[PDB]
Amino acid sequence: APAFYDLTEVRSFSPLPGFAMQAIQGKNLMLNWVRIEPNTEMPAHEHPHEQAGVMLEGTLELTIGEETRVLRPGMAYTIPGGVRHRARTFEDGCLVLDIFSPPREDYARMAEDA
Amino acid sequence: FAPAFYDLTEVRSFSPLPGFAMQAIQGKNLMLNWVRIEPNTEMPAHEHPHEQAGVMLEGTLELTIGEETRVLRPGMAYTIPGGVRHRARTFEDGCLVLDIFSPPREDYARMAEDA
Ligand code: NI
Repeated sequence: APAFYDLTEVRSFSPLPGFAMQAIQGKNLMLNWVRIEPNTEMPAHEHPHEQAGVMLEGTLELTIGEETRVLRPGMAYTIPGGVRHRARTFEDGCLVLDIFSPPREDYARMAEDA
Repeated sequence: FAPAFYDLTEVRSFSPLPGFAMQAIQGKNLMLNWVRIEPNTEMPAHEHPHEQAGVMLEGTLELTIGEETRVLRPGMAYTIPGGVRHRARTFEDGCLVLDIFSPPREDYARMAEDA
């Protein structure tokens, strides 16, 4: 079903303190607006889902595999399914758009219940 | 594929049609496409088997998906299932929209490679 979204009206959910997420999806795509509070860590994880990210606001230190990059608006990244990554913010926090294919089923349920 | 980081100032631009300037990157299943559209420009009606989503970054875009028409501005987003007909137009300000495809659009991938 084709759809239009206003993100000011998409309810947010928190999988972990310091994170607020607004997730929408089609069949094979999920878009997730992640607002991360200052000085907050996303613990290291992997998943079969391919992921991409687009910086919108603030600063994010991202580790994908062996690499550690500091990311700001104007930057984007791609992560193959199965590749380990973790992240952290500094003083300013960040807003990052995460993209998954296929959608993350756990976030889908949390978005439904938000 | 291999993990990759991109600086948009370094991603080369291509134009599939007058009034459109694009920068595309892709993983395997995902393509991200930054589309700058000139003022008062029409995107002719099309359908594609690829799934599409879009995120407004700057300006204004009137988008028609199947039966519904909406005017989109930053703060808004859209989803288009594979095969669903859509068209769009800009007004005086033009726009910047982030288009997302799964799987990647073959034509855009080739133009990005040649950019
Ligand atoms: Ni992840």
